[PDB]
Amino acid sequence: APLYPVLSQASLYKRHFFKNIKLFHVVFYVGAPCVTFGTAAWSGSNRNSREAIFMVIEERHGWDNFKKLSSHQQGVIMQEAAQESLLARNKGELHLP
Amino acid sequence: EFWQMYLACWPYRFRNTVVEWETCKAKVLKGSVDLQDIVDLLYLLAWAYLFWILGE
Amino acid sequence: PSTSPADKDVPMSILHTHGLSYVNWCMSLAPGLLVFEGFFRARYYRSRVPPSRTV
Amino acid sequence: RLHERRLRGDVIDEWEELDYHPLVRDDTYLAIDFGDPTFGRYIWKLFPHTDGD
Amino acid sequence: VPVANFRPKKPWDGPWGIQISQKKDRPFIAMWILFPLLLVDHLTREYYAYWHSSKVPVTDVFGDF
Amino acid sequence: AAPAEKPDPALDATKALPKALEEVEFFQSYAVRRKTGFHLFNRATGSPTIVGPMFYNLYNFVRIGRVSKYVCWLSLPLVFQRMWMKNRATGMEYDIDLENYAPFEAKKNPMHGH
Amino acid sequence: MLNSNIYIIIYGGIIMYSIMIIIQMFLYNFSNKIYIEVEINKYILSKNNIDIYWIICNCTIIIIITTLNHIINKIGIYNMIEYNICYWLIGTGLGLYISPFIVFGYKFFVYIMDLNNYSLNIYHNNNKMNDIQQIYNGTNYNDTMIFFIKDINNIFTIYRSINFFMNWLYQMIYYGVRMWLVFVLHSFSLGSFGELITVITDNNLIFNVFYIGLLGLGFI
Amino acid sequence: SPNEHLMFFDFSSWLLVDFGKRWERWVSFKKSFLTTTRSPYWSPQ
Amino acid sequence: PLPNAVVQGYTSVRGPKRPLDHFYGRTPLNIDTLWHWVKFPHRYDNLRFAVCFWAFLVSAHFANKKQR
Amino acid sequence: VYTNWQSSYTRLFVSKPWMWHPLAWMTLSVGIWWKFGKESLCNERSFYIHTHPKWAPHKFHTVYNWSRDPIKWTLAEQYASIIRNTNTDIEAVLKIKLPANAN
Amino acid sequence: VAMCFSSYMLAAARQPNMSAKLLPYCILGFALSEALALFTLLIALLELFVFS
Amino acid sequence: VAMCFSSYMLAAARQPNMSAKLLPYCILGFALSEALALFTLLIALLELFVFS
Amino acid sequence: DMMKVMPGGKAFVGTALGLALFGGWGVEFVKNISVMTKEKPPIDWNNEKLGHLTRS
Amino acid sequence: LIPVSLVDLININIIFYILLLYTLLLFFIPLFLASINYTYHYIYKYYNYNYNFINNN
Ligand SMILES: CCCCCCCCCCCCO[C@@H]1O[C@H](CO)[C@@H](O[C@H]2O[C@H](CO)[C@@H](O)[C@H](O)[C@H]2O)[C@H](O)[C@H]1O
Ligand SMILES: CCCCCCCCCCCCO[C@@H]1O[C@H](CO)[C@@H](O[C@H]2O[C@H](CO)[C@@H](O)[C@H](O)[C@H]2O)[C@H](O)[C@H]1O
Ligand SMILES: COCCOCCOCCOc1ccc(C(C)(C)CC(C)(C)C)cc1
Ligand SMILES: COCCOCCOCCOc1ccc(C(C)(C)CC(C)(C)C)cc1
Ligand SMILES: COCCOCCOCCOc1ccc(C(C)(C)CC(C)(C)C)cc1
Repeated sequence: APLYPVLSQASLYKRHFFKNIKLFHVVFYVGAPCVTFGTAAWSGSNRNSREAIFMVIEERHGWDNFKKLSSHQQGVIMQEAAQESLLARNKGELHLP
Repeated sequence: EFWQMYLACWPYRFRNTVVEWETCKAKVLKGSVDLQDIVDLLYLLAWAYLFWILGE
Repeated sequence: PSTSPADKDVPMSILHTHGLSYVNWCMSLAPGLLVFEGFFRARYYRSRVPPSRTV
Repeated sequence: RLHERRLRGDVIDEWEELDYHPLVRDDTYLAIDFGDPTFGRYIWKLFPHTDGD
Repeated sequence: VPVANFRPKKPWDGPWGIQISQKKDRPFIAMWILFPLLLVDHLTREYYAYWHSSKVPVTDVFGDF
Repeated sequence: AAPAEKPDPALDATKALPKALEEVEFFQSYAVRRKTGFHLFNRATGSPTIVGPMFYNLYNFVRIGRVSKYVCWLSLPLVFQRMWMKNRATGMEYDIDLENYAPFEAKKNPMHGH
Repeated sequence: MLNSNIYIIIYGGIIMYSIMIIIQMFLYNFSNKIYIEVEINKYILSKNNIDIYWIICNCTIIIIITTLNHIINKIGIYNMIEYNICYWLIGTGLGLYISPFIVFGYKFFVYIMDLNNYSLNIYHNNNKMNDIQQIYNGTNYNDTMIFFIKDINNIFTIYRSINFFMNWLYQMIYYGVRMWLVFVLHSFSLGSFGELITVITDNNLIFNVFYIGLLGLGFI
Repeated sequence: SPNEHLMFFDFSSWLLVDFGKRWERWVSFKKSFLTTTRSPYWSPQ
Repeated sequence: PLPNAVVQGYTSVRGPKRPLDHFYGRTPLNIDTLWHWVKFPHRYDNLRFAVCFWAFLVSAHFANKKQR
Repeated sequence: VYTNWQSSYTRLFVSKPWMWHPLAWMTLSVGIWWKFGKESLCNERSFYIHTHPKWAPHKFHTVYNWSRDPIKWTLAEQYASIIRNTNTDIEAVLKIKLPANAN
Repeated sequence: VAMCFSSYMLAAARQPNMSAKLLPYCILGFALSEALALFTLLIALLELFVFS
Repeated sequence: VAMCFSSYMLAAARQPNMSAKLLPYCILGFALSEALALFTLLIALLELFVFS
Repeated sequence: DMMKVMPGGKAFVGTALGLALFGGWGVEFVKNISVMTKEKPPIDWNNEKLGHLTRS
Repeated sequence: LIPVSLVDLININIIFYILLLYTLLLFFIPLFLASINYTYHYIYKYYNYNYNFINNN
């Protein structure tokens, strides 16, 4: 005659899935997508290339004219700016200050 | 060996396109759609969105 | 007051990414995760031996 | 009475199982309230035959 | 006659052990909801300033402006 | 003042290095490989390389992984993207007027500040 | 308007990045507890051991967690947080600095306020004139016409009381700055070497190959 | 870039707070609380 | 480098660890036991081929019409 | 059996100095910011130092764009909103002639 | 820096059993001796990438 | 750099059986001593090919 | 001086009293040691003319 | 370099980081204390009072 709110076997079976995690089971399984689509590899490259691209654009052509042009010519000019930044002809081809 | 099997598998695929389509229609109307079916349909929609971008 | 300018809204595409070098990818420590996930999984699931019969 | 359920194959929670040991449950809860999870020299003093074991 | 040093439970005896387990495993449950939310918060994010930006996102906390 | 404490064996250090060698031996045990399908390019002298014979261990652990072996490779196309874009940029033709007016990260540009 | 004094606060990604640091503490479950127990029982014996022990455990495990997220979970703040001086001075050093003052603050405060009544410490103080000098004159030393200069005396005696609590602050600051410099300079140097090597290989595409190996170099 | 890895550009916005207005509203709230409670001068409040 | 207490995980006494529950009569449910319920997609692969073709084609049609 | 662990966070906090440590940490950090970083960095009179290349290198991911001046135009928009909410006259300030503390 | 590890080597060659108790003092001897080199390296890097 | 290999030499010359357990320390010390020279080299190469 | 060494927090009381009374002037003195040798301008003494205004 | 900056010494963003971290730590302390030791089980099992009786004869 248990006087407490007995918890079902299936409820325990489900809670065991949540509390039987290990440290590596969190670290690696969540770090692989994070490291791949994070500030190191993909998102970082994207979001830090954008800064140089739009700096070059606003210096050479202008942001208003760039917005007025078409998406295709916009992407072309962005690609040229990306090439100029990746090249870094003024830094001796080195991404350092 | 793969080339021969790749060719020979084309009739199976073209035959089972309609079969899989009919079962998917039956599963949606009947509502008898399960987790594995949902996962396969999500994979399908991901690939379809990719090829939509590619077609654009 | 609160604002949401259009300057932050810019075009995005993976084609415009400069990318990474081989050295930067090696320094990204993804290959270490690649190895050590399997290492720690193996250690954990190999510490617990089951019963057996010696033949 | 608790071990009967374990023999049927039912999984018992650690704290549900501790509730069926009420006198140890109380002292264990007070050790948690104090916040000292260390142990062993208390055993080696109350039972000196265990010292070094 | 009953056995000594025994009594019925009272409100100040605190929750049961199963209830303490249900309290413990709530962070472990919210983990599954928050780590994907962390990854989505990082992936669906946009920078706030650029070389061309004439404005910067402002957030009036108390509506004083 | 004069407590006369006996030596405690738990404070000694006679298990850390043995345990580390046990972990390393468990690591190297997964480097055991069969003779069939074995090939390793030696150096020009004929002596083995360093990194060469310790790739099978790493990839045998990659075999045992579950998610990283299907995710961590998606950052590798980005390397070839850079390899291609760099070569495009090494010889890109540009306007002289725009290069003289807006050089990228050049020094002594008053529009930047210095 | 005149009364409006406006202040700008720079706010970024804090909430979701700080939640997972505490949520990971259930997974780590204080693995450093045994080491810190050993060290605390080596260095001190009192009833208030558990307090300082728990404090150090929290600080150290937070350091470890942040370091591992800085090595593995590379997003946003987790990369900068170990390369930043504010974290190394206030998020690790300040807690360890104030921990003994929070555990044994009563005794240290009483000690300091007794050292403001500066006096010479005698071992086996069976002297009577020492007591009369300490009560009547306040100190063993000659306090004649120091009230003439009391204004400086107060603060100087205060420093004289905390001089033996000041090297702790100095060592904390020194080792925090050391860790910051170590992380920053080693990361910068390694990245610089990487960039120079990539420049050499991009200018010589016969070498722009995975020359050590895809996993070998990364694992090393 | 290495400095790009030693950089934190994960900001979201700028929270602007008129501390003068906030101090004024704090004082007004204190006055309103003391008037509603009708508290005397000798109160700890 | 580190003491034996830190290596073995205890200063004086090794504490007993409660073993893992098994739930007799059913499969284990862990983060690593999920392929038992969710295999790789295998049911709608041919439909995937067909739908990818149709998606590409319809997208190309509407894109060309928009551009023209 | 009664426990502050499950029935009173206040008495739990009071009975454990190692719970007071984070609160004192928070208070000290906020006091440090209030004393040093508030007026020197966050105030509008002291916010332009974030454009400095020596004391705030690449706070905007680049060198600061002075031709654009986002700080200037943001704050000008905010002051304009303040002026419109208060219905203050712009040109009333120009009619003032302050005296000098002669002698 | 290398003096420390040379000392640890020869000390363990005199007594292998003590190699575990001296190894803390070996690591302790490295990071400190290495630190000053880093501080010497700081100024030269503080000298260029901030000053014009 | 050579002080580490010299130390390993004399250590094995006093105890050959311990040669296997000290070789990891030997490689570790060579790299650390070599790294400081390598760090010093970065300034010299950074001083020329970028600065005008 | 003889109340400082008394028990009952009288050391803290004496030290804090010495601070509140004389140590503030001592802090000001220490700040002014590197001010005495420095060139300072003449004091712009207030003309005590600005501020008067009839009541209404 | 970027981290060599007086702005990054009293960074309010990191101060908010620390604030949120230790508020959550304070909230979750009573769950960190919920680990069980088996010392009172031992004391119950092994504590045996003297059960012999007195017999003058
Ligand atoms: C026993 C060895 C003795 C020799 C010691 C050699 C010094 C080793 C220093 C190790 C510490 C360096 O710290 C490490 O720096 C690298 C390089 O930026 C960072 O790496 C990060 O920045 C680089 C720089 O481009 C990116 O390419 C990369 O994708 C990213 O992960 C790591 O995230 C950080 O963990
Ligand atoms: C080597 C040069 C000198 C530096 C020496 C110090 C290096 C320290 C860094 C390595 C730290 C490894 O930290 C390691 O953490 C794990 C947790 O996973 C601890 O693990 C410990 O606790 C767990 C549970 O909490 C027990 O089950 C286990 O039996 C026990 O080993 C290890 O005892 C500790 O050694
Ligand atoms: C030289 O070592 C390099 C490997 O370092 C990898 C860093 O990994 C981060 C933490 O990884 C883990 C994960 C789990 C664990 C265990 C399994 C021991 C956790 C435990 C104690 C909870 C069982 C240990 C380390
Ligand atoms: C958590 O820390 C443990 C990590 O330990 C990693 C040690 O790394 C070295 C392993 O790499 C090797 C080296 C050599 C070898 C084998 C090549 C021993 C030599 C052999 C197989 C020819 C005898 C295998 C793997
Ligand atoms: C890729 O995977 C993402 C989603 O994963 C879902 C995994 O779901 C498996 C759920 O496990 C079960 C299975 C059966 C059951 C029941 C209650 C139906 C079993 C029963 C009736 C035998 C008690 C409960 C949980």
